[PDB]
Amino acid sequence: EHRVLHLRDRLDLAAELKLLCERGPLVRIPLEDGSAVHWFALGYDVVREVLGSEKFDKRVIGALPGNLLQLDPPEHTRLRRMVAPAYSVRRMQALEPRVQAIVDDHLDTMASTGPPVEFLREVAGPMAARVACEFLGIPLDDRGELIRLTYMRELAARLRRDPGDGMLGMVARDHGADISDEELAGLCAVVMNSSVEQTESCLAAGTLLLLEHPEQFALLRERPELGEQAVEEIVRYLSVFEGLDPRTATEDVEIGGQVIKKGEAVFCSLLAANRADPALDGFDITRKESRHVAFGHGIHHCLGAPLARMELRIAFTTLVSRFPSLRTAVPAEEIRFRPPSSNVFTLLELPLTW
Ligand code: HEM
Repeated sequence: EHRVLHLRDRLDLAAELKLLCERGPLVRIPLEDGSAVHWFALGYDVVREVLGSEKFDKRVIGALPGNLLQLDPPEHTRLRRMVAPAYSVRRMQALEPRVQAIVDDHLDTMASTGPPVEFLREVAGPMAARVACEFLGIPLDDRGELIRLTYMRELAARLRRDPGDGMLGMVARDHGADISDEELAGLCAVVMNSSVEQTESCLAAGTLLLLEHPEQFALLRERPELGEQAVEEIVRYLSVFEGLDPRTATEDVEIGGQVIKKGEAVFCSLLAANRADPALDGFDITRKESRHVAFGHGIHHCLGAPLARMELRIAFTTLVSRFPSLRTAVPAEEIRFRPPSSNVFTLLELPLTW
């Protein structure tokens, strides 16, 4: 439902979706059957206003333990507080060199296998999955099978008995009794499944985006210090996480000048908020600060953004440096993108040569 919020022209918005955004940053959508009233939050400020408000929950409208996205306060707060330290700046700094080496491992395989390569399946996917295992602290003997399968309750209970390194070891060590096997397995699942999906798509589609702007491909090679800026601009432009689960108002609340009634559901379009403003939409990695909501906002703000930002920075900076002659093996116009859907936005394959 609301398929219009996912209509794209390759990487850009479809004219049908652009026309919808012209109806204002907040659009009232009464269902034809009269069963409910829905809202589209299409603007940067409105999306942030909706997602920051405490007067919305994430009820199901007309469930896995450890899935933070399906919890509201106070239970959401309880679980997020236990896992949040795994993403501290000190955690990411200690992890960076090991992530760099994993990225280098996969670009080593790439340069040795020789061209061409299907970048999505053969590089981006394995890279994101391997970085995920390292962050989680998966034992090396389990990573091969854990990746192929994406068992979990079995893996979670065992690691919980003998806590090791990574996020799962930290949680089990500091909150052993407060988190169950199923909840710990759920934390690991979200990281290995949706998180990898979104990260691998940024790696692949982001590479294509850089290739379609060769002046910036080289610029990031000349000036690797733009990496952090480039990541923000890439996730903004891609918007692989296009739309969010509905937020239902728990009471009458005024948003963007209009009154959202209790019980009405609001659908935030990160795609539209990140891309609808033609002024300053061009892809430009020299932008020192991007206006985007690709990682969400509020209490549900992407808990893995620190890892995602670091992994993508390392991946893109090392890629342009080790493969300055990189190019699509087919005309970029022939790349296939997944048809509109609530699923993560991604291309179907990315054949590359160099
Ligand atoms: C390092 C890889 C990633 C990890 C570990 C990760 C972990 C999560 C977690 C734990 C949540 C739940 C937050 C909560 O409800 O409290 C989440 C939701 C989200 N993630 Fe991912 N994520 C990852 C890659 C991404 C990337 C690359 C993006 C950017 C497109 C992303 C955009 C989101 C957004 C926007 C939400 C919030 C959805 C909503 O508000 O309904 N994530 N992620």
